[PDB]
Amino acid sequence: GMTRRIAICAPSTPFTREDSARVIALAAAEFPDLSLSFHEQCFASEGHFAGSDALRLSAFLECANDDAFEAVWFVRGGYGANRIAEDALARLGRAASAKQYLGYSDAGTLLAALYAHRIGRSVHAPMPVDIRRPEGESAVRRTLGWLAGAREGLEPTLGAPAVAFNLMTLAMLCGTRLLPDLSGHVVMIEEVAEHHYAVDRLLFHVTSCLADAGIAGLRLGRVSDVPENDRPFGCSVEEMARHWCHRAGIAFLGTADIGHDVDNRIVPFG
Amino acid sequence: GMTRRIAICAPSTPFTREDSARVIALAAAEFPDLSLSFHEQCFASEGHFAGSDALRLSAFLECANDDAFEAVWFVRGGYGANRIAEDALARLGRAASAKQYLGYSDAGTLLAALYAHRIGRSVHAPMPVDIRRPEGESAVRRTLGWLAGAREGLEPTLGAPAVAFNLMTLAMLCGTRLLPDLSGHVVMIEEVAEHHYAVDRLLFHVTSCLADAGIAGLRLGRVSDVPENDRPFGCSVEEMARHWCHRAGIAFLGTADIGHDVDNRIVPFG
Repeated sequence: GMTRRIAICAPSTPFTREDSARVIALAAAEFPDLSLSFHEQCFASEGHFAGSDALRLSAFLECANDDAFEAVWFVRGGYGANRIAEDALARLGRAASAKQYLGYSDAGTLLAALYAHRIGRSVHAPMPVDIRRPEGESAVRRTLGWLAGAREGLEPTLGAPAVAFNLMTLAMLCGTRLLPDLSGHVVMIEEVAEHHYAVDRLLFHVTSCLADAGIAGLRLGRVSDVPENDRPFGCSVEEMARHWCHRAGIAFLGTADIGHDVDNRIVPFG
Repeated sequence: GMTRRIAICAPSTPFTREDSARVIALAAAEFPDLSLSFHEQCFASEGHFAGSDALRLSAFLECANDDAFEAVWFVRGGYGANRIAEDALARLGRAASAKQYLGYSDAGTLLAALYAHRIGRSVHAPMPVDIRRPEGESAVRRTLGWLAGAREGLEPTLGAPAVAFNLMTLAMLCGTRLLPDLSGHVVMIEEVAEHHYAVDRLLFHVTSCLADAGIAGLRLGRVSDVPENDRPFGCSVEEMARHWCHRAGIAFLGTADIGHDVDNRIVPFG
């Protein structure tokens, strides 16, 4: 019976109304104490982005600073949250520390920035856009269950503090003021739609950058939708990760149950 | 009269013998005092790479360490030099410092590494692979002329020390021990075959990483072969560069006559 209100916004790329209706219906049926509020800005489009940087920033702060909501759930995680994150940090109020923030992929930019300042709770979790996947209700109900108080969706190695990032997003965040101090943390990674040489390039960069950071180690989640018409790279993605972790002196801790897929598990930062 | 001997190797991706014959033929007709030697490794093939990491590294060192050559010219610049650059450094002999090293794109990895350690001279310049372009002789002829002693191929703003990098290569090198101290340098960038959102991501990362480096400023070269079927991004590459430079307090100095094209000018590092 205890109710909970969740705000949804589009820090980068846009959603559609019919798909939000689907998410609302699922929650109504399966999590009747949750209440979802999709900000109108979820549905704005200027092409790539869900409105201008000013509009995306504005909608995020409206959600984040409204104490009517216990969570902000990022609707979609295409490129672009880096254009609001720094400005957002300067304008977050007290309400914003009493919230949790949930999503994955580029939205990880916001997860990182909030965690770097200990604002609320940052949580890697499936997003409303996952409703579009085959069996995507399974992903969306994982996050809704989490918001309703269930813990079954936690990534099973959890129980060393953890962060989870999309590999490209982490590479972008390295060397910036948006990355938290990852010393003593397990860093879990996943990737989608990148060539094997691009995954190698990213691993080289991220492992090089984190070599001196004192992390607990790296876990490799799922690397998927790899283009299929390339010449053989010469080794597997796990071989690449182990190779670069060895060179950097970073412990390879094994795998993680995260990815751009409906089985993506929940990882609260820290 | 005086003969100048140039060794050519393939630090990442391979070349073909027919195309190498075309380069030699052009040099024979126009620069009779140049002597080109293509290492056999240029034509090795292990899927993506011009042979194994060990083979590529051995051929690079054979060229660099050989007294018979005044220069090492990188044959092509697809991904992979990062897998030989660090290991090469500890094995470079006395002769390696008496040479020029010339290439662009991924070969910039080696240009960076050698320049970071003041080994010889690093030069951004057209590569033998440019012969495959329409009017490709004009690119290759620029480098040959430079090797023969001409200076007309110099990028027209040169006369502050400069570097020139592929943007993705530079982004990859940020935070790694391979990047030179770029304090007081003009940094020229170019890019090929990246989405507009990808160029934005790279520019955010590079400017964020160089913000505290005290660079003299950035120059924007050509960004080309951009995917045509994306949604409107919302600003031009010049607007992206100016935006991120302003955020980082980096001087936007103007344009540079560099790019993945036959008009690509020569930029000696320093």
